[PDB]
Amino acid sequence: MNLTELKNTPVSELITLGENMGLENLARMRKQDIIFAILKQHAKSGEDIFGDGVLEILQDGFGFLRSADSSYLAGPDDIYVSPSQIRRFNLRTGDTISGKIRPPKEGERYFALLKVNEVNFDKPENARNKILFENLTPLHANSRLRMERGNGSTEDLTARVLDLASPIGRGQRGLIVAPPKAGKTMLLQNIAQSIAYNHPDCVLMVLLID
Amino acid sequence: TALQQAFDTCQNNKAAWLQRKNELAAAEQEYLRLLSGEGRNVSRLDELRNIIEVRKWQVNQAAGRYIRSHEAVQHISIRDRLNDFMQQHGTALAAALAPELMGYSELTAIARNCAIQRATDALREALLSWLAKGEKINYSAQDSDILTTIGFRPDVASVDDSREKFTPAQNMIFSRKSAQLASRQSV
Ligand SMILES: Nc1ncnc2c1ncn2[C@@H]1O[C@H](COP(=O)(O)OP(=O)(O)OP(=O)(O)O)[C@@H](O)[C@H]1O
Ligand SMILES: [Mg+2]
Repeated sequence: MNLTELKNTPVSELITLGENMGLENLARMRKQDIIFAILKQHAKSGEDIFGDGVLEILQDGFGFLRSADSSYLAGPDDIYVSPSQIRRFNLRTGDTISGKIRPPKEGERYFALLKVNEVNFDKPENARNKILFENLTPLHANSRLRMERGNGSTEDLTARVLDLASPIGRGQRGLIVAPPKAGKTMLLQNIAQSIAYNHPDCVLMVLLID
Repeated sequence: TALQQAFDTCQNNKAAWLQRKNELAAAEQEYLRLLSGEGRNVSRLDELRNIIEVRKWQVNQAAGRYIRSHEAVQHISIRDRLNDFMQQHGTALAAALAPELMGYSELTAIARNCAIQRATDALREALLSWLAKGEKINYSAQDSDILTTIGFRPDVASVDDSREKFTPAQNMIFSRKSAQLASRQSV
């Protein structure tokens, strides 16, 4: 069954289900190894298994499928995807795939996909005739984004000052030049939570490096 | 038939202005209903404020277009009426204003405009002396519905919206903004 719910759950719940599923010596190793072994024994029983993730293609064309919670780690949780899915199913790099998964047979370390059920929150059928990103003609920042919470929060003054100094917009290209000890990290988290609260339709994610 | 063409253009401008104010009012009511909620579509709220600005600017531009079109139509109509009546009764007007016409017949430009101002102010004083009676007169002979359906003055909705003055920079920025508005509406 779906591995995301057992992936985002904390380690305690995973280990407790580990003891109650019949394997009690699966605590002293990595989270990826724990989930790999638990799902291995679970699929060995012969039950329905569901998977999801984001794919990527190596140099040889054979691809991997990583998970967002694992921070795209090259652990056993990844799923093998063949170039044939790309060649006929017409799936590009990084397409979010959710659907059936196959327990790998002997000599196969990583899982495989049986069939695809959802691609980029859309049906896999109409994803074939999808316009490319670079083929779209761009324009300037037509839309305007407001960073004010509107509830009079105790920290809304920072967002209001940011709006007054430099309004932000959709599809804009902006930089925040700052020396160290500038308080930038928490103002980025503040604008992130502001756009999450004000705009529940647009997708939000934050990239952390080193 | 230039008169009828002018009337058709004036009516087209009036209808366009009326439907522009119709979509304007629709825009304000829709924006108000969407603003009744809190934080639902803040980006769409800003877009609605922008569309309100665009619609009001375009309504002002259409109102100005209609005002100048109506002024031109009235000017042409009064020119035609005065011209026809004046061919009918120009001899008596010339007789009552003979010295100025002898002055204009052969004199130079400075004396020409001197006779011009003499004739004009003499007829102004005659007109202001006569109009003390203040009698009521109907429209022209064949220009009844011309002066009926067009209207004596532009509607009161055309004077409260044209008082806002926009600089050419505002006009051009709103024109290009409406340009991308039309581009989006095409899609
Ligand atoms: N709006 C604010 N309200 C309160 N304190 C603020 C505000 N902006 C900046 N500061 C202060 O500025 C300092 C910056 O702290 P913080 O750890 O957020 O910085 P940072 O720029 O994200 O860090 P670094 O550059 O070291 O990674 C803190 O002392 C913080 O209290
Ligand atoms: Mg920081």
